[PDB]
Amino acid sequence: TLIELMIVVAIIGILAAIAIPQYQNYIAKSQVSRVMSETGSLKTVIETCILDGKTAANCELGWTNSNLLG
Amino acid sequence: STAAVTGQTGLTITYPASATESAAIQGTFGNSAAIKIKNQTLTWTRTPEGAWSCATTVEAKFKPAGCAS
Repeated sequence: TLIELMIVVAIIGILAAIAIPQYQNYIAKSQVSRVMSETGSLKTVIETCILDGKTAANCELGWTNSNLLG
Repeated sequence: STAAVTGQTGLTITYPASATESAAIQGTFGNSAAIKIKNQTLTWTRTPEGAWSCATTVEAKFKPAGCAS
């Protein structure tokens, strides 16, 4: 039954040689999208400051730290 | 306050000393005004015959229909 074991080895080699579809393109994109949201949430603050005439020091940001520095 | 001196720096009154000159009420934006219109001015002018009119140096799109002159 050596041929059966060699077929098993061939199947194992075939399965191990699967092509990874470059997942880096996904994760990073999602991360960027998340930043595109968070910084966007600051817009409604800044405009309300600018249309009010307040200075940079007087403009209060409701910002909380994000695990992504962006 | 008074016509000669007012309690606000951004409001000025040009009072006529005779019947041969007009009267003016000038107001310059600031403080809580928008940054875009921070230093613009809006004035009401009264002719010696008693006719009132409004004018402003702000951009046209910000002008109301009553002061679009």
